[PDB]
Amino acid sequence: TGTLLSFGHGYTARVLSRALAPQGWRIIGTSRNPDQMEAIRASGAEPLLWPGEEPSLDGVTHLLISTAPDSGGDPVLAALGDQIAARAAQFRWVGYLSTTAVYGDHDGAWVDETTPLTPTAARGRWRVMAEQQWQAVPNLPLHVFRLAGIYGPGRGPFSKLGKGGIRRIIKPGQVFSRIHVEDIAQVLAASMARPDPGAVYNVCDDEPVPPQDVIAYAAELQGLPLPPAVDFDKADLTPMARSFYSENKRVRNDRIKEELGVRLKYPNYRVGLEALQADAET
Repeated sequence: TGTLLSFGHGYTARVLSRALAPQGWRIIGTSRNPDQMEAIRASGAEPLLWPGEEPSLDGVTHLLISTAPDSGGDPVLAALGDQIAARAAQFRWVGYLSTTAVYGDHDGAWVDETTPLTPTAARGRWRVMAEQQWQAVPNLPLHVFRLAGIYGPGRGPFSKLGKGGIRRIIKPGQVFSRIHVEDIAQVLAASMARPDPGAVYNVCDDEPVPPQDVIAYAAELQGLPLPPAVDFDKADLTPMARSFYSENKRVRNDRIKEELGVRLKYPNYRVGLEALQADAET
């Protein structure tokens, strides 16, 4: 096993830690929110408050980064880049969690890890910045994971039902990529097991899906009426909300399967949603 330091130990990293801790791993998780120390501890990690005191890198074998970038790029590298670079050779594995927003708009065409990066908004550009900063660190066993839209226990659509104020936004041709948090955990674990310094992996399921179909299926499962639909160009969305419907692509997930040996527990939103509703595994 080893010792993993997890910056911004949140929703995703906690599922990984709950799986690793029983296997003998030592996990250290940071948060900038003092009210999250409890949740981090419960996930099997030693809680650290950061910003604050500098987290120690002594005895750390694995690094995981869940921290979102800002206009300057990656906050972890901004505060600790010098130290991490100097200790590059002591790590066996470093994972940076990125997103699929790096690809930008492809009018629904398929993209893979070799596709050029052309983000169309600030968040996507900041992600590209962050990736590039990490990839520049000499001799770091870096792995980049471009995560699709995350869902899972506590982050599902069934809480969203029954209280009105829900609408299905219809943008013609629009699909979104999704990934179940358990499958992210699988990928991270698999990559830890088969390190490949410099590798980039798309982490998404098998079925790009119109967002309105997910909402519809959740309602169907719950025996509730199909929420009303509104045309995208009539929905009066805030700039942020609108920005999510300004890029359309389909993302290949072959690399995690063929290189890492991962087999998705939830290949699509329908099997994921059925399991979530039951609070079950299947």
